[PDB]
Amino acid sequence: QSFTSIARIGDYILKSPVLSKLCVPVANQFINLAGYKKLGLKFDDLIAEENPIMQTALRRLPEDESYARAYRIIRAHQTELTHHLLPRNEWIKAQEDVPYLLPYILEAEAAAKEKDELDNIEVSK
Amino acid sequence: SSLYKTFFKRNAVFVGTIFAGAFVFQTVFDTAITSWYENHNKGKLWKDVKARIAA
Amino acid sequence: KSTYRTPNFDDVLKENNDADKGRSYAYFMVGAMGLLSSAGAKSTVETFISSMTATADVLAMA
Amino acid sequence: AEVTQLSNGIVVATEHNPSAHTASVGVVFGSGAANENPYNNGVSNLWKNIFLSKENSAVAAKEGLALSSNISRDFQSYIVSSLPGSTDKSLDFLNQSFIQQKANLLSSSNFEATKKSVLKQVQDFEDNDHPNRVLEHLHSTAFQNTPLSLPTRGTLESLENLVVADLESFANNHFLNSNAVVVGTGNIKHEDLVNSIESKNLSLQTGTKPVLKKKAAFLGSEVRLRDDTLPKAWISLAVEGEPVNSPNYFVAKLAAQIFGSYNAFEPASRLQGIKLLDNIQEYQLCDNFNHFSLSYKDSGLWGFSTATRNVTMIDDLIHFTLKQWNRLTISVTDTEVERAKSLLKLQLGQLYESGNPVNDANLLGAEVLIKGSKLSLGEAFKKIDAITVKDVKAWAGKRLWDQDIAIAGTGQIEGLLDYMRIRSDMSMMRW
Amino acid sequence: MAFRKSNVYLSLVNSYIIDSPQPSSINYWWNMGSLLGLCLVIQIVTGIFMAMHYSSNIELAFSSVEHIMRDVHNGYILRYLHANGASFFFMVMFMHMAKGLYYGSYRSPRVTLWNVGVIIFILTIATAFLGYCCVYGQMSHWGATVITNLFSAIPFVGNDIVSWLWGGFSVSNPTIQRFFALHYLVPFIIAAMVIMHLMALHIHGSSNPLGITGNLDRIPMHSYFIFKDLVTVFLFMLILALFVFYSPNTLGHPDNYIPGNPLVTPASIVPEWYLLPFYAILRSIPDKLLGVITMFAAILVLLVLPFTDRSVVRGNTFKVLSKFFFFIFVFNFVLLGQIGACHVEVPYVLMGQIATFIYFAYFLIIVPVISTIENVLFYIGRVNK
Ligand SMILES: CCCCCCCCCCC(=O)OC[C@H](COP(=O)(O)OC[C@H](O)COP(=O)(O)OC[C@@H](COC(=O)CC)OC(=O)CCC)OC(=O)CCC
Ligand SMILES: CCCCCCCCCCCCCCCCCC(=O)OC[C@H](COP(=O)(O)OCCN)OC(=O)CCCCCCCCCCCCC
Ligand code: HEM
Ligand code: HEM
Ligand SMILES: CCCCCCCCCCCCCCC(=O)O[C@H](COC(=O)CCCCCCCCCCCC)COP(=O)(O)O
Ligand SMILES: CCCCCCCCCCCCCCC(=O)O[C@H](COC(=O)CCCCCCCCCCCC)COP(=O)(O)O
Ligand SMILES: CCCCCCCCCCCCCCCCCC(=O)O[C@H](COC(=O)CCCCCC)COP(=O)(O)OCCN
Ligand SMILES: CCCCCCCCCCCCCC(=O)O[C@H](COC(=O)CCCCCCCCCCC)COP(=O)(O)O
Ligand SMILES: C/C=C(C)/C=C/C=C/[C@H](OC)[C@@H](C)[C@@H](OC)[C@@H](C)CCc1oc2c(O)c(OC)cc(OC)c2c(=O)c1C
Ligand SMILES: CCCCCCCCCCCO[C@@H]1O[C@H](CO)[C@@H](O[C@H]2O[C@H](CO)[C@@H](O)[C@H](O)[C@H]2O)[C@H](O)[C@H]1O
Repeated sequence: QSFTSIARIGDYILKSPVLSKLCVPVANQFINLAGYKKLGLKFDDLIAEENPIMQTALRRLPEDESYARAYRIIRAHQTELTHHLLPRNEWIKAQEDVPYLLPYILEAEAAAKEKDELDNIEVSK
Repeated sequence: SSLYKTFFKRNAVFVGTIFAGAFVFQTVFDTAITSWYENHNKGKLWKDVKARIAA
Repeated sequence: KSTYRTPNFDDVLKENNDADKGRSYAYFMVGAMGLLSSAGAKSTVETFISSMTATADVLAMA
Repeated sequence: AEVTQLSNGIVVATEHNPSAHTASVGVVFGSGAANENPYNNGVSNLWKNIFLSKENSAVAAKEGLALSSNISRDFQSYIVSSLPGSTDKSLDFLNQSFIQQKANLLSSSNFEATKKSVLKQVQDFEDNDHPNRVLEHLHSTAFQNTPLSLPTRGTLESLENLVVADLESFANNHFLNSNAVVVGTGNIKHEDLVNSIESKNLSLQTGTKPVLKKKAAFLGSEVRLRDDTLPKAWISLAVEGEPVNSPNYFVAKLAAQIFGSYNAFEPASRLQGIKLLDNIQEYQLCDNFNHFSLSYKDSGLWGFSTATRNVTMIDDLIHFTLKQWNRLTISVTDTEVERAKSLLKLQLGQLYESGNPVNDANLLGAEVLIKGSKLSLGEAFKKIDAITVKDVKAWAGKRLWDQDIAIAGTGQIEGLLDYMRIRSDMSMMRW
Repeated sequence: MAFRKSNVYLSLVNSYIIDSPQPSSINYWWNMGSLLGLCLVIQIVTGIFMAMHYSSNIELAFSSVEHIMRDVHNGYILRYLHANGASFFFMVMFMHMAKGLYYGSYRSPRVTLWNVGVIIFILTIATAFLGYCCVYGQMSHWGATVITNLFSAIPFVGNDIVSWLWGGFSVSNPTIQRFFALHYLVPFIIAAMVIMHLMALHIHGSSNPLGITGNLDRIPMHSYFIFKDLVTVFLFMLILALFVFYSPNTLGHPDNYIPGNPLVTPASIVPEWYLLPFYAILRSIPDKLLGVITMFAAILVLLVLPFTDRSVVRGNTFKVLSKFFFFIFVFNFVLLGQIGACHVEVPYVLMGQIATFIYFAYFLIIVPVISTIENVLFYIGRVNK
């Protein structure tokens, strides 16, 4: 599933007071149960990267955040291999669980979509 | 050769026509060989001996 | 010698009779080879396949 | 593009251009490097250079005239440029260089100096201009033992064997009224020129005809100039194309526009709507490529040229390119054809609607020598629009699909597979 | 460079077993592959040595297995190792496959790895079938009979294929002799397929329990994993030994201790345990043709997973809904097996039909629906607007 699609559905719900009051709480619960923050990872660190869109995005990510991502990943594999969790003071907090890569992903997705449309445009003489 | 070009017009023969030709050949060739072989041994075959010595 | 002067190939080059002489002969040969190989393969596969069908000693309908 | 033509012995051709500021007058002969033989090859190039010799140029400079000369395969040109009013001084110069100073240009001191210069010219070209050198060898092998095989600049071997006599021999056989068209481009009027010419008379070797020979032929072949010390691999590959003024002249040029030209280093070039670009950019198969549809009197060449530093993946470069060509026969899309129509028009426009008069002179002269008149851009655009997908497929099935090719290349070409492998890619398997 | 890297043969050993960069965090579930390699070797070695005292003739088959049990020195060890080994082979392959399901191992770029695996599963089941027939007990005869007849469901040529497979009018001498010939063949094809499996595994390396790139922290195969695998090698051997010497027949069927009889199908007939779920699936469809199709589709549907999983992350580790349904699936699979072991009776029939639907719905409905929902949940649970 494309992030454009995920965002479209997600924004729609997030803008709707009725749906938003109903879903978001369930989603917050889901993310806490997911437990990746206890491993010190942000959600965007979990996205499978073995595809062109993600490679483009990870290429464009600024140097400093890229080094930061690398650390969270390495630290996580180590924690996971020891079968422990990180001390609470190292858990990613909700405020920190920011969609840092998402904008780069959406940008890459839009460019590929346009390129696909332009590659298959029909002409009306 | 014009005899070839009339059927294939400068193209090579396609698999479909190849497989199709193999099926025809397989039957035509078998009949030809069997007839020649049987005719060459006329008299020695059981059929031949069965007609004469009607047993 | 100038590389622009191609050496003599007249001993193998056919004259301006029929340009598809080489082609037609080539395609007929390859077609016949393909044709015969297919018949061969088909009969080879059928030879092995049939060796698995009921043997002469078990076809007895008592 | 106003078609103005008149005959009274000499065939005069002009083309008025309101916006110009300058004018160009000259003579175009219907003979070129193709009208030569292996031994006098380079004679035309030689004539071009003596016409541009310092001596004959200093004369034209004082009169406020600039000199131009172009040696092609089916023709040659000698053009004089000046201001819109000095058109008469131009004619005095042509009348001089081909009737008066005919001997002054062929003096021992001048000939030897010119011969030494073109000798050094052609050598630097064969040593350094790899893409054109290879394109030249494409013609050499594709049309071997036929007229179109001789390089326009001539060869070193034949060049150093040329003497003053050869120039004259050629000149007497080719610089003739029946094989000539006086051209006038820029802002000069038809009558203004026709009267300035009619002023003078005489003839000087008139009523003659150029010699005849053997008919040009395409031979599926290749020539490999491997040089491992060069940094790239330059190659040109093509099939028998369309001769000038052929029913498929435009379809062939349109077909070449579909695959176009590319330059890996230029951002916009990387974005062109060319399918082939999806396949070659990943592993960067080449630094550049350019498709062409070369047309001559008896034949033509349709194919492409390319340069690459990717010496280990040349087979993929060639494979993907020829694989795209197959598409013209079986699956070229409507929108590919439409994109080519637009881009073709634009290119023909930039060629014929150039601001430069010397270009128009060469275009005008060459065209009237063959079809008697110059092709109007408006009629070309209509023929281009009339082209359909069916037209393209029919053309490729004849000229491209499973047809012999001509190959030429130099440099690090170890990775360029044998003829038969390349040749096999001219078609696809099917049921 | 080191001889292990420069030598044409050793460099292969080095790249796959020594310097191979493993994700630092792969857990014990990643030990199942090395275990399947051990199984194949165990199966082949024991089979060959038994092959030396076996007779495929339908009249000497059963007694020759009895001859291996009684007269061959350590023969009963060879047979129990082979027989129980086959069972362990399937329990380990089921865990290996389940590991794949749970951690999204089937996802790109490992699709080919997964597909070749599905090929291996099919060959392994066919091999096991052929081997069981060679014993020529009651279960062997009727199993050969039922399974070959599976092909009679093919329209038109169906019955000819079956006569061709049998080589006669019914499962008989020519059937057992070719089945033993084929039983000997396939293990070598599986090995060939295993090599292809490893070739696909090698270009992408193994995945890990986190489902993210392992590129930032790899540790060599040699020592770390060579010794970690040894741990499971010994536990596998210990447990197989417990069954082989102390409970060698609890995983089999007593009916296979009775020589095959062409005139009597035992009322107590039951397929080998590892085939029970597929058996239950087929038994749920009240139509001959549709029954075999659905059963075969039960294996082939494993091929659709790379496309039905819409998740933007690989693996179930951080997904509550996916984790819950993964276990529903696993337990549904065990129930399908238990249903298979029961008779075609009222409560059981409907349960099987329901469990069969749950099995297919997991791949075709639940996975794509739940994954799509989780994608959105991860999004709205943090992004503000
Ligand atoms: C009938 C036929 C059966 C044949 C199959 C036989 C082989 C079975 C394989 C078992 C398996 O794959 O289970 C894997 C899970 C995952 O575990 P994990 O997250 O990676 O481990 C963290 C470790 O404690 C790290 O700890 P460790 O330092 O490596 O030592 C671990 C432990 C390993 O024990 C084993 O043999 C593994 C099963 O050694 C001990 O302390 C045991 C002392 C008695 O291990 C479990 O949770 C087991 C429950 C399913
Ligand atoms: C054709 C298709 C065939 C496929 C069918 C499936 C095969 C049959 C199933 C046989 C056993 C397979 C069990 C499931 C496979 C292993 C599952 C797994 O990988 O679990 C990992 C999980 C916890 O690991 P995590 O990495 O997610 O922990 C988070 C750390 N931050 O670990 C856990 O949650 C604990 C594991 C609990 C296992 C209990 C299994 C129950 C199996 C019944 C046994 C059958 C005997 C009758
Ligand atoms: C004879 C049987 C088989 C052998 C020897 C075998 C062996 C292996 C080995 C050595 C590995 C690497 C370590 C591991 O993850 O365990 C592996 C990985 C894998 N195999 Fe198999 N395999 C077999 C059958 C299968 C089957 C039947 C499937 C799938 C239907 C399968 C799917 C996979 C996948 C997806 C991986 C990658 C797991 C990951 O890295 O996440 N294999 N296999
Ligand atoms: C992937 C490997 C193999 C598997 C899964 C497998 C499986 C089986 C199974 C399930 C049986 C019946 C077990 C019983 O209840 O007695 C069997 C029997 C047999 N297998 Fe294999 N087998 C394998 C490889 C081999 C090989 C390579 C050979 C041949 C060299 C072989 C020879 C035999 C023999 C002789 C029998 C009859 C004796 C017996 O009943 O154990 N097997 N096999
Ligand atoms: C285990 C090894 C034993 C055998 C080694 C011998 C190697 C020969 C393999 C022959 C494969 C030919 C493929 C050619 C191809 O694909 O080119 C295709 C053309 O194929 C054909 O024209 C059909 C040839 C049909 C005859 C093939 C012989 C039949 C097989 C006989 C049994 C051999 C064991 C590419 O053609 P193109 O060059 O025009 O693009
Ligand atoms: C098809 C796959 C089947 C089996 C897969 C399992 C993979 C593990 C193989 C074990 C080889 C260990 C060699 C260690 C080595 O060379 O390091 C040597 C050290 O070896 C030792 O100390 C020997 C310990 C005893 C090894 C136990 C034998 C295992 C029993 C075999 C059962 C497997 C069927 C390098 O040692 P160093 O690094 O300290 O200098
Ligand atoms: C199903 C098989 C799939 C095929 C994959 C093959 C992988 C082989 C795995 C096992 C490797 C173990 C044996 C390798 C032997 C290493 C020594 C060696 O290569 O020394 C060789 C000489 O070997 C021989 O003479 C006989 C080799 C017979 C091998 C018998 C099995 C030295 O070769 P060297 O690399 O030094 O050559 C230098 C260039 N002049
Ligand atoms: C793949 C192993 C088989 C290789 C055998 C080749 C040795 C030559 C003797 C062939 C005799 C066996 C068949 C026979 O008796 O048929 C005979 C005809 O044989 C031929 O034409 C053989 C030519 C070989 C062509 C095969 C190409 C390779 C087959 C690959 C299959 C995928 C008789 O035919 P028939 O039963 O009458 O229809
Ligand atoms: C020459 C080679 C041949 C013919 C290979 C054939 C391969 C076939 C399939 O493997 C791919 C097949 C083994 C596989 O189906 C996918 C299994 C799950 C079949 C499951 C199976 O087992 C039974 C069994 O074991 C029995 O024992 C006494 C009895 C049985 O009914 C009474 C069955 C049965 O009703 C079924 C469906
Ligand atoms: C392993 C034993 C099995 C043996 C079975 C034998 C298989 C025979 C296949 C024979 C022919 O297969 C056929 O080959 C010819 C080339 O020869 C292909 O032709 C292709 O190449 C030719 C040659 O440049 C082109 O003229 C043609 O337009 C093009 O389609 C044709 O599309 C394909 O269908």
